[PDB]
Amino acid sequence: PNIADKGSVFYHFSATSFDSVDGTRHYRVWTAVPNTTAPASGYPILYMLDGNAVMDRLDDELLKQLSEKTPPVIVAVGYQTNLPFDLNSRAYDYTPAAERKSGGSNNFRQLLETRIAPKVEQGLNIDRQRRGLWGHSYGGLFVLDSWLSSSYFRSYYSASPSLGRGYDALLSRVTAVEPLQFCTKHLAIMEGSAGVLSKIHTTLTILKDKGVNAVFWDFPNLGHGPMFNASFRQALLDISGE
Repeated sequence: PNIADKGSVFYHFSATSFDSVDGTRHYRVWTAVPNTTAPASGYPILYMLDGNAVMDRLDDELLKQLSEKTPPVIVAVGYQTNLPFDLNSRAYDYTPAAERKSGGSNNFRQLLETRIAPKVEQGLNIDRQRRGLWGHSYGGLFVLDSWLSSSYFRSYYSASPSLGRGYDALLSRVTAVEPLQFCTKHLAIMEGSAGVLSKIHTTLTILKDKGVNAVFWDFPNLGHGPMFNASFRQALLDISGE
């Protein structure tokens, strides 16, 4: 989150604090607002997990590029720490309850949607109809879990969801959704690395078949690591109208 301390000509920042209900997890949320005027409808907005990591890698070339179209307000939900990732915190907040401590997705969603989001969009013109959610790895699983129950977000970017570790059933739950309340919902799964492809292919096949607006972003041979950057930058690019 140095570009926040540093400062950009394309965006201006502000940091704020939050705590989990159990009081053992502490959050640091950075809100980045474009320095360019917001469209009539308002700035689109993207809430992003692993906030410290996103903020530490956010560069101006990207900010400039987003400014070429409709730059979004960026909400990097991180943790009060000096490292880019809080392995224990995220390991709990991002994993689905349905399927070390895990399964705190619902409570983290509660915190996110009824406390953080309401507070950070305050005094800002946001196209609330253009809200997006992005997550990678465990964060990826949280987006899927959110897609399944939230009506708060419109665009959902699940990147490299680590379902192959006690969460394989989440994909199953996702491809199982009732056609009714999901027909129009957006869902973009992002992968790279290199039958995971087949499962994703099939998933999107069944979802599109149900009438769901599911899409696949492929980044051939990109490791799990490089996928963090690729997906978080492309999602921003996408939400900005690329």
